[PDB]
Amino acid sequence: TANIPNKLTANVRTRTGKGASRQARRDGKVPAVLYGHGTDPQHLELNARDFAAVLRSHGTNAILTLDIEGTEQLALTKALDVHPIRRNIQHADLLVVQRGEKVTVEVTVLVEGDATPGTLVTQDANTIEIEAEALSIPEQLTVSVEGVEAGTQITAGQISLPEGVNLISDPELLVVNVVE
Amino acid sequence: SSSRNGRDSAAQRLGVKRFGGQVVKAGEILVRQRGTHFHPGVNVGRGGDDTLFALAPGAVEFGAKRGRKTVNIVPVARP
Amino acid sequence: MKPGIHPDYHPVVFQDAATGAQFLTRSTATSTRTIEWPTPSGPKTYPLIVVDVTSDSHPFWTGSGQVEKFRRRYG
Amino acid sequence: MLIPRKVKHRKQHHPEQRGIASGGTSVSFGDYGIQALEHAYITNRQIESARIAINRHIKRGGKVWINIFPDRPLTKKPAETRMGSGKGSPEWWVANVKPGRVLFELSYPDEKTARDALTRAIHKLPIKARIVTREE
Amino acid sequence: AHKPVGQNISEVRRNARLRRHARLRKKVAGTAEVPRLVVNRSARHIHVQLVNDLNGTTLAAASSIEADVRAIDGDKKAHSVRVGQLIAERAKAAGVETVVFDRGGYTYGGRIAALADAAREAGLKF
Amino acid sequence: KALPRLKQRYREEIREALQQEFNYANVMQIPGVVKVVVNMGVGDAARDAKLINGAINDLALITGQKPEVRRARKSIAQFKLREGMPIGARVTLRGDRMWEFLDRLISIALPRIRDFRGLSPKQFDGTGNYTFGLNEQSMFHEIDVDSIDRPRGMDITVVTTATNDAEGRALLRALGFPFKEN
Amino acid sequence: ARLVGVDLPRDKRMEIALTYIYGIGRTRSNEILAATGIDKNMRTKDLTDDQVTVLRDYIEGNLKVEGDLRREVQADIRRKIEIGCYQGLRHRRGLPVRGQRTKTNARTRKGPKRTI
RNA sequence: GUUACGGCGGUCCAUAGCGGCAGGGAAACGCCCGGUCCCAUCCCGAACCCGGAAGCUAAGCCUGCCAGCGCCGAUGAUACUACCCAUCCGGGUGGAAAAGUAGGACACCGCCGAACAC
Repeated sequence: TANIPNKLTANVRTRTGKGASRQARRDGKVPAVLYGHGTDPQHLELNARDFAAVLRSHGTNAILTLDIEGTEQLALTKALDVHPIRRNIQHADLLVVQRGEKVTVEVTVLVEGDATPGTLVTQDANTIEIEAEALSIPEQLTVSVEGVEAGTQITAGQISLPEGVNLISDPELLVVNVVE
Repeated sequence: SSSRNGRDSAAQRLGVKRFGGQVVKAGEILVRQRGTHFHPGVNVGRGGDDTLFALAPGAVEFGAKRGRKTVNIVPVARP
Repeated sequence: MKPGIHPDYHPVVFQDAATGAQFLTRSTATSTRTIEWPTPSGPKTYPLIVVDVTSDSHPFWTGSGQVEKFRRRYG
Repeated sequence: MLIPRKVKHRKQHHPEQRGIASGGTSVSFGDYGIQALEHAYITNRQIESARIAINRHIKRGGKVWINIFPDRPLTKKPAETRMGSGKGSPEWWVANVKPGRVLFELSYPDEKTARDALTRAIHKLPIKARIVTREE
Repeated sequence: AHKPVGQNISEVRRNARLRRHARLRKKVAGTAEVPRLVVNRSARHIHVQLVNDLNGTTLAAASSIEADVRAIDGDKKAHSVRVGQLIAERAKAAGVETVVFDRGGYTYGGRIAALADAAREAGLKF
Repeated sequence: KALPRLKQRYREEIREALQQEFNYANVMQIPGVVKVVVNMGVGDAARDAKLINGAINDLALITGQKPEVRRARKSIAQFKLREGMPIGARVTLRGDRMWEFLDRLISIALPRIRDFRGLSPKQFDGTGNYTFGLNEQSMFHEIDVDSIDRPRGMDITVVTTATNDAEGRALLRALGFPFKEN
Repeated sequence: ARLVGVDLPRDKRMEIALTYIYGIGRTRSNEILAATGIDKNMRTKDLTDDQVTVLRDYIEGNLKVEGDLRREVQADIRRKIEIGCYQGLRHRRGLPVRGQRTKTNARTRKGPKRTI
């Protein structure tokens, strides 16, 4: 299973600095830095609307193709500086990738189901760090809580890993705690 | 009521008296300090109060030596 | 080790009585505190001290209810 | 009421009400949370009343976390006294709450009752606040 | 398999020797006009260098390796006096009369003291 | 020449036996007895330091060395202890005196203590270094028994080049220590 | 306490000196010294070593002494009685096992006094 | 001049360390053999020192393998910030610009000597 690397335009940044960044964010753009094994970082201006659409529709760890002045460069979303209050994306650190890279990311774990009525489920891990090729990063990693009594420490090694993915976290990592 | 505080010592005017590049005579106080936040090096000596003084003329050079911050005096070559 | 600091040593002779076992070792018991009993041993002569039980003589691990009681009691 | 077992300095300067919060800006503990939008000293009484309001609006079921401890003293001079004659003795214990800081967290099944409980808590609180989610 | 647990006495000796070498070298340092006569002493041999620690360079070296001193029918102290004589005359050739003796973190005695006394006799000043 | 009995026995047969039981790639990995230490910790000397001299005399007459009087590192309110006071007489033993004392100990003193049901082989620090203890001093023939007014035990440790309890136990039993089978 | 054949158990006659051992009284001393060829009217200062050796080996071959006997006693008590026999219950509670007035005078077991 | 090398030093003294797992003993460094001699242990020839050359690279030391732990670590962004604009927005300008993070970075340099070469 693969993921269609979402398309985006990426104008390069002419003036770099906090003034230029703020003017861009007022213009609706997003400052980003594309780096990786490219080893010659590019400073870019994405569009906030479509970038946020990509992120909220394909999670954070999303592959994406960047029309960088005609060239279509493949990249990953490595990190995001989002404001706490506004919750607007302030900056995007993007990772150059290619076919068969086996990148490492921090994917969204998602609990689902419902246990016995006489218990409660507490998520200790928002996410799980994994190794996988950069065209099959899951949007989510699901886990089930149907028919699990109290005292069932669901850890990270007990997860249903897809094909190709490889845990880099430890199996001791507690993910969900089922309690009274 | 009343406060049991209110005391303070006299300010000792510690610090660095001759910074980097400052040309100094011998015996010039470079660093007033209590311990050895600044250590002595080339043509610099340490007094009883851990004060650093030039042992020779030159321009003060702040350097490092095995993690310690040092104060050195580099000679000023006459023309 | 120093000359005077330390006590006096000399090769003396450990004699077992149970076995006649015969060792030679230097000990603080010497011309100061030996049993006043010399004998020749080897190319020299040493004083003795005697022992009741030794590694060779001693019964330790180098060299060494109750239905049965009530059945030898009541046949 | 929360309170520390000890403090190295009982009489402290007022915490600086400036800057957006750099830590605790997110959930990290539960599903729904209270985020602050103003600067304020949040006290023991406020924290306990809001916790209680949650625990009464919804009962056995779900969990609550309090991501702030009021370990910052605030002194009070006696009343009917002149200025001076020393700094007052500690009266209040607060937590300096910058905007963005998540204060309360919970995990409960129904978003409706959870959000309503958090609303009760916010009304106990002295600041404008906000519901936030672990998801985004 | 095997796995020794404590650091050997060789490691202890090396690290301690280096410690006390650096200890005395806090005070001792060599110059082109007063070089540091630094000693190294094994159980088999002895070695000396004349160092100008300003540039970290050696001016003249001597040792109990070379045949002219290894051929002596005597003790390590005899080898040491010969090494002191050699480094003295080599230093004189290099234009040195006065040095400062770095005993390399060793105890000043026996072989090292004999070497030093021999160089003192041969002309070096310390 | 005139080597100690235990030492000539060691480097004649025990080294080879240890090699066989543990095939060592290098001869210098063979276990060997580094030293033995006799501590005579007498905490009852704090209230009166007149017992330390008897401890000294005893250890001297046993081993053959003036002991080192170990001054306290720390003051302890419960043990009635200040710093610097004489609590303990230590003797380190290396070389010929060590081998002689071990032979004396093994062949004389251990069978001379009352109800000697052996020494525990579990009493290893984890690095092939043994340590046991005694409750008195009359087990050593070197002392005149009439002159024993106060019992004074000790802690004897035998530290070796062994890297584990197994090799240490092999070495000690080969030397002839009484290790009961448990 | 230190020696079975204490080379000087105490300077006095042998019949009474051998009783300074946890498994020897007057009659065992007498029968020992009769089985041997040792006078009983002789002090321990006048001993020899061979005398001590024959005594030691006789004793170790025939009868029991301090450590082994004391262990036999304590093991008899604990094991052969049990946790919860009668004599064991009364050993446990520190009271006279063989049938005695506990009402007034069982002090040898009960201790000096605990008057309330 | 070359070394799986011995010393003496240096570095914004960690890109250098720790821990690996596989190796080396030419001279040397070393353990190592003994205490007769200088010397020595608040006891100990363990150490210090001295005299030695039986065997061993087992260890130290040294060489190669490394992102396992630690260390270094940009960029860009953010925070903070001097000046300025602005009638509360601590809003914004142009300058400076972190920490943390992430991408990525795993010893080097010099002098002498030794064996060999020559």
